[PDB]
Amino acid sequence: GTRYVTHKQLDEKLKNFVTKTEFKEFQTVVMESFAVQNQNIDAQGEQIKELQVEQKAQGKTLQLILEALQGINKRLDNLES
Amino acid sequence: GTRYVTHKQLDEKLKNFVTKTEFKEFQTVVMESFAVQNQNIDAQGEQIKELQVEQKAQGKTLQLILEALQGINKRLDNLES
Amino acid sequence: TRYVTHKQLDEKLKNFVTKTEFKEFQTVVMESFAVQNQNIDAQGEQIKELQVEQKAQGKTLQLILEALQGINKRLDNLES
Repeated sequence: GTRYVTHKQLDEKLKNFVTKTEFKEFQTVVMESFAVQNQNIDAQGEQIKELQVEQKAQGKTLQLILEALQGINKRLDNLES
Repeated sequence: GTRYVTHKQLDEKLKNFVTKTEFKEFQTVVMESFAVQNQNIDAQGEQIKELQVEQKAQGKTLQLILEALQGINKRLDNLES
Repeated sequence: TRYVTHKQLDEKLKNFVTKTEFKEFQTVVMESFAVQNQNIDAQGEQIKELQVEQKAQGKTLQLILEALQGINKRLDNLES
């Protein structure tokens, strides 16, 4: 086994290398991990979009209120001294 | 013996394979990175929840204002006959 | 035999992951984390935007509440 590699020497060498079995096993764990986190990230993006629309709606309502207050103040001043 | 692998050819061939050490290091950094992301994603989830509560709270305030404005307008209608 | 043939070696290494396969996956994982960071940063910005808008509107709402107080007083004067 001095010039060429023997089966015992190869097996011994291969003890320190990664098998396809181990590699693929880990790949599935990683892919499923990204899947669950990304699903959470997407769900939160959805909640944000929902908040954004309501925030604009509220800003619209507020603007209306500010106008109404101006009208109320004009009517009050109209009856004032 | 020309059909056999020499020690040098084995070493060269193994240059293109992964050691358990390299793989374990990668696994750890990856799983550990997912942990960090979990912290980040959950933190934003909590920030979103707080935005939701505040938006709902302010929405209620807006409705109270809307109710107030109508009562005012009626008191003004009565004053203006 | 007891010596490894070129073919036997090839056959055996087929059950081990190649450096190229591994490197490809590693790059894919790291770039995927990069994308998550991209989206997390973007959503963080949207969150900050909403936080800023809410604080602002919160201020205005309180002012409005006060304004209604002064309006009710003016009305009471005109009626009560």
